[PDB]
Amino acid sequence: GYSFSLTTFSPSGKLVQIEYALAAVAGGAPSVGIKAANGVVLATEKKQKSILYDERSVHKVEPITKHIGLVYSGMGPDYRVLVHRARKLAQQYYLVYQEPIPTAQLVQRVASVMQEYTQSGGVRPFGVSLLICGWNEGRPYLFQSDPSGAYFAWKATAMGKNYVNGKTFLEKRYNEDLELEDAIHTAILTLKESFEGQMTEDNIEVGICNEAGFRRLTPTEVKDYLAAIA
Amino acid sequence: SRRYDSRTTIFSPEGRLYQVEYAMEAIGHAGTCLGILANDGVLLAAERRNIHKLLDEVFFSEKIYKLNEDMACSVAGITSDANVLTNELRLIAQRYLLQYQEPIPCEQLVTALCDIKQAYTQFGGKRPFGVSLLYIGWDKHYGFQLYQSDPSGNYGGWKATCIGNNSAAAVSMLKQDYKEGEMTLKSALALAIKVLNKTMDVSKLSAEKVEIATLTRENGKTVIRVLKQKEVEQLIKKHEEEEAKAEREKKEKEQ
Amino acid sequence: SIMSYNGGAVMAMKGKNCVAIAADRRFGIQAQMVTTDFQKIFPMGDRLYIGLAGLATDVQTVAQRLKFRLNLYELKEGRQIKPYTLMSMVANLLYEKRFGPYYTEPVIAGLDPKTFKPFICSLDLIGCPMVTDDFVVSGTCAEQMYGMCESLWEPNMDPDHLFETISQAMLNAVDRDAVSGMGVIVHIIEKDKITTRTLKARMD
Amino acid sequence: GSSAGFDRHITIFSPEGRLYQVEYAFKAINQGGLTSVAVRGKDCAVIVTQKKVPDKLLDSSTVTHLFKITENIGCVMTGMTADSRSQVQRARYEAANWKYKYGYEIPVDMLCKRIADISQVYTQNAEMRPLGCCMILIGIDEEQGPQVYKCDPAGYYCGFKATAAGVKQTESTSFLEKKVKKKFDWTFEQTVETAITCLSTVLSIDFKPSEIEVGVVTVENPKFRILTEAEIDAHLVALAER
Amino acid sequence: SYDRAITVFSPDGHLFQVEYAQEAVKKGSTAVGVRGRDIVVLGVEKKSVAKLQDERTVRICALDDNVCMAFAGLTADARIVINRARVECQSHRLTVEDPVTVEYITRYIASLKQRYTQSNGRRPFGISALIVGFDFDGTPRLYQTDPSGTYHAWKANAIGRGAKSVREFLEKNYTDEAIETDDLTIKLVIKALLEVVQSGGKNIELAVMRRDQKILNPEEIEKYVAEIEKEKEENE
Amino acid sequence: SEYDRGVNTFSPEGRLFQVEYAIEAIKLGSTAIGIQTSEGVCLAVEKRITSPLMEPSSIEKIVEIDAHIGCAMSGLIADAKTLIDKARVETQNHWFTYNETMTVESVTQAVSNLALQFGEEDADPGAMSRPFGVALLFGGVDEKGPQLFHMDPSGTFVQCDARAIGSASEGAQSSLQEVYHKSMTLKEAIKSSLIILKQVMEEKLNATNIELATVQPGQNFHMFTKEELEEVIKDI
Amino acid sequence: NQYDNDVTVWSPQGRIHQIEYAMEAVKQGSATVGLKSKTHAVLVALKRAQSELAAHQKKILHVDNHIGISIAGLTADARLLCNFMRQECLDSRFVFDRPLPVSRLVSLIGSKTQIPTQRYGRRPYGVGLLIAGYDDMGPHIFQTCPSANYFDCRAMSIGARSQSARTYLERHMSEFMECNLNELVKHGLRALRETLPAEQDLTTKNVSIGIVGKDLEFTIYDDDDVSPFLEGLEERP
Amino acid sequence: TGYDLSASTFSPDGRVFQVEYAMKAVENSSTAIGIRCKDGVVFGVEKLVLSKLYEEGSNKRLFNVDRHVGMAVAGLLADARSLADIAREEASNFRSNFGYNIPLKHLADRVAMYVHAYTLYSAVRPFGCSFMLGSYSVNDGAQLYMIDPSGVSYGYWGCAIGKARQAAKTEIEKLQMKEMTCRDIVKEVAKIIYIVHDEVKDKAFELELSWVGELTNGRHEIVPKDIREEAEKYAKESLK
Repeated sequence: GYSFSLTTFSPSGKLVQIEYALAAVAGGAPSVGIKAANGVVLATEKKQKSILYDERSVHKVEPITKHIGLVYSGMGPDYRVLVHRARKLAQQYYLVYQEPIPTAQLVQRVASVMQEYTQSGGVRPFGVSLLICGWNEGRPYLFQSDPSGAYFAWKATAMGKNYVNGKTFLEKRYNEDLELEDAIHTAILTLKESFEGQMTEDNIEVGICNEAGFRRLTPTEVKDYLAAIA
Repeated sequence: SRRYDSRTTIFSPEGRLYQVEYAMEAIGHAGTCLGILANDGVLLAAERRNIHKLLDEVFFSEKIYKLNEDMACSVAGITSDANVLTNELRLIAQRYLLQYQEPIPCEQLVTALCDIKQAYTQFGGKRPFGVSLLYIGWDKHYGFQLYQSDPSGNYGGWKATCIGNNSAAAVSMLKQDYKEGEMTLKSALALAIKVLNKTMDVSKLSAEKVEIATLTRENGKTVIRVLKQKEVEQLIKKHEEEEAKAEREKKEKEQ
Repeated sequence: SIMSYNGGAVMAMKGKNCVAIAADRRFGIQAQMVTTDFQKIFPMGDRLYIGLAGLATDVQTVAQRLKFRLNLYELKEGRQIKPYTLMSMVANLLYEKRFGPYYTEPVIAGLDPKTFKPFICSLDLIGCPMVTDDFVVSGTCAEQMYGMCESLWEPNMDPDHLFETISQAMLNAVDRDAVSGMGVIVHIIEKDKITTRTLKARMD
Repeated sequence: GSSAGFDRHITIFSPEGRLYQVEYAFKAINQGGLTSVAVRGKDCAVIVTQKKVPDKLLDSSTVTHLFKITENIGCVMTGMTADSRSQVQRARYEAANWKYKYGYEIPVDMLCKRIADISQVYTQNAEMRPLGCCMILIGIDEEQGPQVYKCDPAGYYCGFKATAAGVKQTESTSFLEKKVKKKFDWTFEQTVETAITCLSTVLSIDFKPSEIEVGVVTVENPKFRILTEAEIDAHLVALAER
Repeated sequence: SYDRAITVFSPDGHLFQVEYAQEAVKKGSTAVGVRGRDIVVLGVEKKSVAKLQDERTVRICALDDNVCMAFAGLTADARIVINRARVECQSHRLTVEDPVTVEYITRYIASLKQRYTQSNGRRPFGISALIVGFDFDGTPRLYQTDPSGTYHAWKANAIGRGAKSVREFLEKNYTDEAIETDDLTIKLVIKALLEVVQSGGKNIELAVMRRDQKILNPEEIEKYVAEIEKEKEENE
Repeated sequence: SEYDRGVNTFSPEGRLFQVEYAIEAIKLGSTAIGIQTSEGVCLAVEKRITSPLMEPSSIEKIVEIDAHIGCAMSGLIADAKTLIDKARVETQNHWFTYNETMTVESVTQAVSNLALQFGEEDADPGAMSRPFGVALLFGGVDEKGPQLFHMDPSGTFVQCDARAIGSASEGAQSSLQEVYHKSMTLKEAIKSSLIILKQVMEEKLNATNIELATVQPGQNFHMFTKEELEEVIKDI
Repeated sequence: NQYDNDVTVWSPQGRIHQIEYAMEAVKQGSATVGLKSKTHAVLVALKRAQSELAAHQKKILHVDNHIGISIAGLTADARLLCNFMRQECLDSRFVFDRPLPVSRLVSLIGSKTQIPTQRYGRRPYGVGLLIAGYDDMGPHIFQTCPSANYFDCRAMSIGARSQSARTYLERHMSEFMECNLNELVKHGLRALRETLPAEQDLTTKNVSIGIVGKDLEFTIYDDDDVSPFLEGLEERP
Repeated sequence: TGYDLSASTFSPDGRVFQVEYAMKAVENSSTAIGIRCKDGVVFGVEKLVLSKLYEEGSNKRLFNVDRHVGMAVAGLLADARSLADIAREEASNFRSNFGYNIPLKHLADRVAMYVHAYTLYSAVRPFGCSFMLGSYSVNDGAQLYMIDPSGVSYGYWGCAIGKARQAAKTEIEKLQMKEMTCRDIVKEVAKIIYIVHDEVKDKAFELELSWVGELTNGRHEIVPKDIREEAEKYAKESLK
């Protein structure tokens, strides 16, 4: 292997490989996350190129534990690597402390993993950003982790293509007293703001966290919500 | 392999370590952190770069980290590198407590971290850590202490100092207004608000843009406290009242 | 037996909104007494305590390593540890040395840092947790303590009656064991105060 | 299409967030001049590949891109031949180890996921290059039916109703899209007919039994089967009499 | 691990990295050492920030009870080298049961620096050192080490910025009269430092070492500086 | 650029670049002369003293390998310390195992084995990154009599009758050609070497700026004291 | 040039320039000749050093009672290879109580030398070898090149200006098989003389000889020992 | 641009140029030929003699990899020898683990994978050799495989490697080799070798012949001298 760093400092003080990874993130499919009073909603666009694609095969919304869920923007293979790492970390925490891991702890450990790839030898950063949802201590959590290894806590946020417009939309439409159904409607509206074509239950993917846990919505439920929106 | 090697740990023809200088440039652009040492306490004051309306409050602080029962730090630069370094600082302190069964002195912790940071400038072919740190603490040998460290592995003890954006102007103001040996925590908080007022020129001073942490001794225990937004708003109101009074007395002289 | 080399007895008891933890004070090498103020109960929180019985070197080693791990946990998490989580942490520490065991048996007594619910548990040589609603004992005089505790314990005791019960149990149990005794110390843990008492005991 | 540094020589990011070496690895698949089509049906999965023997001095048995991973999983490889063989060996090892560790036969989707995970490492570590090969897997899952999966050098894997790989992939994709939109739940004969017709139409070649290879899997016989020349000729004469 | 060759030869027979480390030394603070009859004198230039520096835990460092060191160059490198030297001094006390000789510790430090000019994955130390001390037989000793591993013994020397000028001054002013008493040697050191250090004597730290045993506070340094200005005026 | 080539790269003419550059570093050092006679071996070197403040007694260009073997060094003197320690350890291990003294040729061969052991990869941690910038002259007495050997950074060692190494080697070698005969006495050899050294040195030869050592059959390794040096210098 | 600095880089012509540069080291070195009769094997070496005081550098080395080698190029690489060969022969005697066959030794050398030519940051061995040996199959002369290629020769010369020696040997090679020892050695000496500039001649100082045979351990004749052979050698044309 | 300096670099059009340069190294070598008939395999090499000082049997290009398996190489001889040792070790390990003689297809696959492992990294260089493996057994019959510097292994009826490969292939296609015997094949191999040799550029050469079949009891060996000299007579007659 190569023992030297591929990410170095520029004369202006920038780590330019991290910025190019962020450029990879900004070209990906849009993702939205909203924190309601009783839950969290993560929504993404999976617009396949052809009818030949079997929609039940690959999922962009993934469970990490019973109460933690993940979504991404950027490069998919890197996302799979990070999902495997996160699931292993949660299992190690459970084996040591006999408790399901808090969301913030998972975010911190995964962000450490992402930082390692900005300084290790012979590797590039991860070209993916992550939205993390959880329910701990009777309270919902939403976090964002970027290629550098930095994590932020959000009430609502958007990632991917047209994320600035999504941010303004969410600013205008977000409220503290939102309940989860209103949040789901708002998330689908944010995705509609930047969508080409007809939004069906098969080209978007939604997941929700509440007191019962994290679950991925079936296409039937998404069709019901889409009929409500339209 | 030789073709792709960036050669981070070598000398320039002028004796300079270029990656360290570039990391110093990175620190010059981060959020401001000032530390002020008093007779009864020590304080850290940072500016918050996470000021979006859709951001959520959780945890304890954004830039202030608690390393021990008696020590705390504030970081400027790359945040992920800061997370790495603070984890390592906590580990060093707990290893000392295991070995000697006493709390670690502050300068020993700073020296250990600075040895780690010097290692990255001399061998390994990896990039340095782009983070400067301010440390505040209390130990039984020297009392209340304030230290600074930079990516080269250099550290120094200070009575008042600033790192980050516009730190030279802040240091000039501190040199002008710091009173040696006659400083209380209250007057230190006033001075911190004044310096942060002149350093945060891009946007004027509101409580949601600053965080203040205090270290004091009470009944033989060390207390580290992050000020609530109420107290910071009180401090800013006091600053504005004092400034208005000074302006009025300035307009008083001619009549 | 390598456990009986130094002796020692620890006991934990459950009340109504309170917990009590008691220990003996002797430090000795087999039959010889060395000191009469040996610490066997350590604070792991404001309302959480751990008592260790067994080989005194392992007692001190385990206490110090446990404080290492607990301090790191509380710095990383920004919270105070729950008693069940501490039980799991201790069990993990003890089972990491499965084939080179620490010769200590712990009891944990505390109140939950939010709902203030009593918790007591015991762990054996390698870390099998035992959670009980009445009492737990550990040491060289375990059978004696078992008899006293089975005879005296009642549900829903107030702090004063809990103190009387645990004090009588410990005193009368250690009076029948040769390598345990030389004083008893009791901690009564409530929501609003910790009460530490030293008992008038036999010094023979 | 900007660049800065060694971003065209190693797997690092370009200013636009692209990995040029992965795109060049995709270009490598088209070197070889072959095309493959995989089609899924009601109870069957079929892979049809182009077979070219330039030399009469070549032993035609050894020129094959259809491989057997387990008794029930089959694959067709497209691209650089040595890289393809390397990936086939890796897949066989992984399936055998799954059977040893977990006690049941590996699902097709999990095998594709493992292969794509291995491929991702080559796009993150700079001392190795990607493999210039595409893998198509077919199998029968006793809960979901026929399965057709594809993995590429980037680390992407997906499951398909029908797919193609190679030089003429875009035209074959268009043909199959039209055929799938007019949906008929395909019988075994209809599936084989569809695959062979796609290959013929896109290549503009009337096939001789020796110019193609066909590999099938069915619910009734779940074992991966390679068709002999007689069976292929039966299918071809049926296609002509249409 | 990182196994690149950093220090290599150039076409003219030069080790460029060593020369660049010598440039780094040339950028550092000025240190002057004078060897006396009974004392050894070590003076350094201070970079002082007005009112804001805390100089309570800062010391010119001690390797043992009997050896002192002054450095010029990269301060973090100097800290590393000092800690290694201290560990070696304790090992020598353990293994030989006698205190170190000044030359022994100088040899250890020079060999460490040379090792870093010929190892894979490492750059040279950017520090030059002056080492002063007393042997068991009570002879005063002063040694200098270079980033390349070259160590010599000197009567008077200077390292750091403007060390060439200070060395010319010492060459013209180091005579046997000037070493007769402690005050004359301290005046020689202070004059040499004043050659290149400007602003005055508040930028000067002075340490004096005596047999089987001293830091000059600012007021005594000012006393000596006033005496020097007097003796200079009496030339006219 | 400096890092286009590796350290183990051949030139189009068939020579390792780093070795050629190190041999060029040899030309920058002080002049050492060695003469072999039937009565013993003479080694003379010049101390290159840069300042009057330097104590010439800390310059060791001639060392004792064993009671029968001595070495004179030219070039990058700090690099020579590793080789000398290896030589001393080899001679003592030989005495431990075989209860006899080593031959000069065996010592030279053992030291020459280290010369090309440099590289970047496929080498153990603690391996060398560059060649050695020293030339060595070994002089000793064994059962074959008085032996003088020359070693250069390439690893090549030869046996010589008279030999000069360092900056002034070519002219000194010509003079040695003129004055050497097989029937010389050790006193004549000492005088001739000092005459040549005086000829090539840029300073004036006195008893403090040179070193002389001899090895004779029966007498051990001898470093000339200042008084014996003055006795010899009087004749020149 | 971007193709001439590493041993791992192929040129567009299909060559590795570092190996050719390493062969240049053998071409620069001093010349050696080797020849075999039906009973003996002879190595003749032209010793030289930098100056007259500097004794002529050692070119013929002793490997085993039945094997000796001559050197051209980098002497330290030659000593590395010599130590490797000595250890291999010793291991053969330890395990099988018999001498190692010469062909198997040359195979082991070729295996050792090829590895560095395939790995990054390594270099070839800049040494050319001539191996003289005797075993159950008779006398053998072998040549080793830095490219890791080895040859079984009837006769061979390597070094500087060795083409003239090779020409002489080709002209006279049919005689060698039927010669006695002195005649064979004189043939080798004449071939070696063919490389010297026209003024230089063969003296007892600049010539080393190495002989192995049916009933003779490998012997190195240097100095007075070579006077018996240099006797009766006609002047050059 | 430097798209051709490492084996871990693709060119914009999808080519690894270092492997292609290794193939160029193979094309400069002298020609080796292998012909397979129902009962065996015959190998023929044109071995150029670069000087008359070289013995007969110097620089052999035909190797015994196993008692039933033979190898014919072209390109860089040192790389070929290292590969021969790799193949020998593979065969030995197979016999020690599974207890019988390795099948030729399996051996070819293993060696081809070892060769392919050198086409992926910047730390190693591709092999500059191509080779043919030939074998006979009663169960498997007669097998002839060829492996190139990229790691591709294919089975053949007739194969040629080196400088005159195309002309040799043209000559091999004129034989109905399936219904021929090994004795006829030796004479035809010698004839083809003598046809493709260029006397003007290449001076002189030896003919190296070997075979494996039921005639040899599944043992790979050098063709006996009388058969070789008879075949050489036939070849020289055919050239007029």
